[PDB]
Amino acid sequence: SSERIRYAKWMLEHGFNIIPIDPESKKPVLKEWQKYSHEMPSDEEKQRFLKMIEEGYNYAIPGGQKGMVIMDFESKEKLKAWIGESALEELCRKTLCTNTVHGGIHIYVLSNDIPPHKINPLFEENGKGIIDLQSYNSYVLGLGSCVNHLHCTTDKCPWKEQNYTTCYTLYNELKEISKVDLKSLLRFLAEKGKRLGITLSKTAKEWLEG
Ligand SMILES: [Mn+2]
Ligand SMILES: [Zn+2]
Ligand SMILES: [Zn+2]
Repeated sequence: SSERIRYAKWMLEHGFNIIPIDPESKKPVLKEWQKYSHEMPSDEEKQRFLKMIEEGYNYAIPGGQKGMVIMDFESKEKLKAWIGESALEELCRKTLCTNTVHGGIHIYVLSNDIPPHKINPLFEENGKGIIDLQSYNSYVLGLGSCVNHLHCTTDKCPWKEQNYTTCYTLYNELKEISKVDLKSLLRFLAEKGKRLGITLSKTAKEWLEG
């Protein structure tokens, strides 16, 4: 059928919880969706959630689940120039990467080490963050979800007020979310970025440096 339901079913298939997004509020159908970073949904909530998504609701994936966290980069092209095409391909070869509706890229990973606390932005370029880590108490829109930008009027908006719809798509190939040595990955981003003026944030270094 649609890619939206295929991928929603795919995340479930792999033991990850998803939550439908209300088309109007643009927020999860349930106020306390955070509980899904730690438990499933009953078989009479899952069914309900899948019908809504089939009907056309977008859906989100709570972070933190089974050590799963999403590295949320504001710009794919920026990341390509930062760590290089080879490194980006390598990463999106071992784990799941998706294109966001605003031109960014989500790299999903499994990490024993999850910042016990919220630490963002991880990296900054011009006193402005360029990547956030989505873990417990946050979520990302999943593959197949689409957003019409007609109602976006701020600056975080590339498609400000445009009658234009984009969707979360695969960077390249579908891959199971896999393990990565997170601190090592962040060390890598740091070494690649200092020559480009891309640096670790304050809290970020603190955590990293232990
Ligand atoms: Mn984001
Ligand atoms: Zn938009
Ligand atoms: Zn599989």
